[PDB]
Amino acid sequence: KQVAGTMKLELAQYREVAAFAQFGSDLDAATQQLLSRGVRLTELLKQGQYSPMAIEEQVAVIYAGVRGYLDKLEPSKITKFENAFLSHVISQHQALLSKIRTDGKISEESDAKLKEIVTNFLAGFEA
Amino acid sequence: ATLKDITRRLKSIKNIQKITKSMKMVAAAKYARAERELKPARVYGVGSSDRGLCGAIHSSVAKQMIGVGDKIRSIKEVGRRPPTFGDIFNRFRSVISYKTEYSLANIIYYSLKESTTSEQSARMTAMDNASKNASEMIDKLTLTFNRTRQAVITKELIEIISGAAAL
Amino acid sequence: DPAPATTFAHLDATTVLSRAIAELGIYPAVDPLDSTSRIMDPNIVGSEHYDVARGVQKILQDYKSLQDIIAILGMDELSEEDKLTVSRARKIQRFLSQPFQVAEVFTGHLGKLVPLKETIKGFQQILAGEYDHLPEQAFYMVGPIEEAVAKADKLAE
Amino acid sequence: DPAPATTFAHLDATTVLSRAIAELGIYPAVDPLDSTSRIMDPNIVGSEHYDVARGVQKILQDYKSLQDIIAILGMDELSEEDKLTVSRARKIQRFLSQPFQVAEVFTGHLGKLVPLKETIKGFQQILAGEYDHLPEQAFYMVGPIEEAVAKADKLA
Repeated sequence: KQVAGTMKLELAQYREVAAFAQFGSDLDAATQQLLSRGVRLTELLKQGQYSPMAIEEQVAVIYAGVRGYLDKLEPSKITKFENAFLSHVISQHQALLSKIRTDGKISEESDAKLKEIVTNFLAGFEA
Repeated sequence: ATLKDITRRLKSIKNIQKITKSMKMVAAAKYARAERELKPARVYGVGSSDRGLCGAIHSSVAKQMIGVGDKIRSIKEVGRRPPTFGDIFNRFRSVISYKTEYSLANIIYYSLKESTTSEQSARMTAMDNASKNASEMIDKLTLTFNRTRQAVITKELIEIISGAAAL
Repeated sequence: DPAPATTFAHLDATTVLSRAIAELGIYPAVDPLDSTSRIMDPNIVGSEHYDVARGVQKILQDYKSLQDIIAILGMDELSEEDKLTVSRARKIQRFLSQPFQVAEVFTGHLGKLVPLKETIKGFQQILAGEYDHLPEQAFYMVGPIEEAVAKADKLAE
Repeated sequence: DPAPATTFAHLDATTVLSRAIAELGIYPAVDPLDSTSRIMDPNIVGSEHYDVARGVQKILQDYKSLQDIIAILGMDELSEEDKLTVSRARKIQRFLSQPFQVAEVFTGHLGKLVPLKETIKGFQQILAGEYDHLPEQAFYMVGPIEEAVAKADKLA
């Protein structure tokens, strides 16, 4: 519920400006941002076949996008990022995924955890 | 004619309307900067470009006519960024209209500051008009589509009715 | 039309031919954005075959989504990577065409048969930018990618 | 289409609920320009009801025309007449919102049923410029124009 509302809004804001993209070089940073955030959430909605996700795996992925951690990441690299990022959180942060389920949401503590997992991961990713 | 033809034409002109409206916006922000930047470089002046789609800017000077603007050589990198001192002309009247060693560089800069102020107004206007035309063409093609939609349904039904009735 | 529409569900692979494409001189007139196969699956054809196929379709879909637009708004008003996809898609469009042995009386060209790995490789290469120097027409009506290179030399002089 | 066409022959008014309007927090989410009425006629509702509605429509129409210039020139480039229309139109938009009695449970806010004469009076006076000095958010989620004043006084 939490992360999905923000995604819905930012995709809707994206849809309005979506045509300013391929025909835009001299855009203001406000609409440059909406486009960037938009193309990136769009990438996070892509999904392989025959591999449905647990709700907490889904929120973890959307978190990365809606919090702006993937804004500087190149669009083509997002699918690779997600797969890898998710493989990581599943392998090493089962308790964090266990928490997001138990808590029913992302607490301040889970938020903090994710912030440091994503940032450091992303840094490693673009190394 | 066909629903398939109308759907395709409608798909294309709906986009064109969105592009030309966004281009109007790009050219609107570039004009306002070039309009306030004109005033100090005007009284100073007593002592085209690469980019098209801006009305008769490029053609008007060519009719009057080494050239500045790549649309002159074809009929570089000028028009894109607002002219500095480091970088026949169109004199800005309003958004809707225009008219076609150191003392040399004074004239170069003045004509350039005048040109992109006239260009960004005319492209803003051209793009405004193209977006409005597209918008009418959309409403018109939508009405055509729905007349054709209704006829296809009715035609198809009458074919069915006539076949059944003849049994 | 009810007849072909009802037929689709009975097939494992569909090749869809288009008059718009044939009108262009592109033969076989296969719509690369309307032809499907059940075995088009990375776990069956391998991820290399799959990734190139999806890459080819993406660039054709992107070029299609620009067609009607730039056709009236100008080619020069494009991003330097947009006009790179437009040139690459136009070349891929052509590299999809092929002289058929059976079609010699229609083409005036000797027929060509292109093995799988060579097809993958060729398109894979055009996607990676490897032939941006080569002209469009070099890719038109040929077999393997080496013939697109040979034809490019022959068109020079 | 035959169905709506036939129906329209019988309609005396339309209430158009807009998803765009709701997203701006305006409830009820009535589109004030898209919604029409056959009896919006001075021969029916009176010249005073009419001219205030037209004035409201005109100003909300005018406000939209300037919204392209808003995103380009910014707000501090408008004329003293045009700055005032933006102000008044924004105040009118918010004064069109209304708390509903039926929605008290969901919101806690007390519901309002505004009489016709207080509705006309209220909007009459925003156009005249009798509340230009008032902050814009004072007219939001309010009943009669007296509650727009009582809300404006309450804010620091």
